[PDB]
Amino acid sequence: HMASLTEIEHLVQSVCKSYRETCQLRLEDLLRQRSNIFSREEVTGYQRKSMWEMWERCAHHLTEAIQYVVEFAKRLSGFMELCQNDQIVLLKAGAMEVVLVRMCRAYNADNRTVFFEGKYGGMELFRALGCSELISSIFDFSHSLSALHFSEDEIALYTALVLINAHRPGLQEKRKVEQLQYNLELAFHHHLCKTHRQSILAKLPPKGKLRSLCSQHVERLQIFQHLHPIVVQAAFPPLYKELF
Ligand SMILES: CN(C)C(=O)c1ccc2c(c1)c(Oc1c(Cl)cccc1C(F)(F)F)nn2-c1ccc(C(=O)O)cc1
Repeated sequence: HMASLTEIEHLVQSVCKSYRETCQLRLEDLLRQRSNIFSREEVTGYQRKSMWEMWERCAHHLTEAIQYVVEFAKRLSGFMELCQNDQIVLLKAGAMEVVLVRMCRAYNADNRTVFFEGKYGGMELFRALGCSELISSIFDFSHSLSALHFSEDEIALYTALVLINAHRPGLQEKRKVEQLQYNLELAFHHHLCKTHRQSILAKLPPKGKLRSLCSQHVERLQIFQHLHPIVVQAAFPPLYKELF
């Protein structure tokens, strides 16, 4: 009739562990390297690469980032304990939204640059892709998320919830997911209360804004994959087979 703290704390620690063990670079690396910016002629060299050459670097970086999120989902309590159809559903709808959220770590809102291939640069680095609106939309959204000053525990718990969402169309075991969700919600709210950050709940990006930016992103990557497929060693082949 009253909440159990030890279980909640165990869940928080476990999510935050899985998150740490499934990030490309640690937040410390990205933050120190902030002063390491692309020179004007390094910029130039990227701008003079062909559309398809930039696409394959970007697509590879993006696919690897989806793989890391797949890994994160497999390590979450109960996810592996859940039917294959449901796992695919959660990941098909969710993994790229998590990737887009993770980006805020690599983004510096001070000079509006991101870390790409060892150094920081603005959106002009990607000019050969001819994806101006989309890239600026991505930058805008990272800039929005930056103004929240997430900790890594916050990103961990929040991206866990972006993924574990019982409203995704086509789930079978819906009640199991609701339960994993509610537990994640108690874990997140607990942690935020501990750190005096509860007031960020109401400031999180509206759900519709994450969805739209993801739809736009994915629509674009699909056209590019049709026009110039990159070749991928699938880590979750039944998920992969549903999109490629
Ligand atoms: C559709 N959507 C809303 C998602 O959240 C979602 C989920 C998984 C995605 C992708 C997107 C996705 O996007 C890509 C990437 Cl990263 C690179 C080239 C093409 C695409 C895609 F065509 F949009 F699917 N790969 N991709 C992916 C990458 C690798 C594996 C694998 O190794 O098993 C599986 C899926």
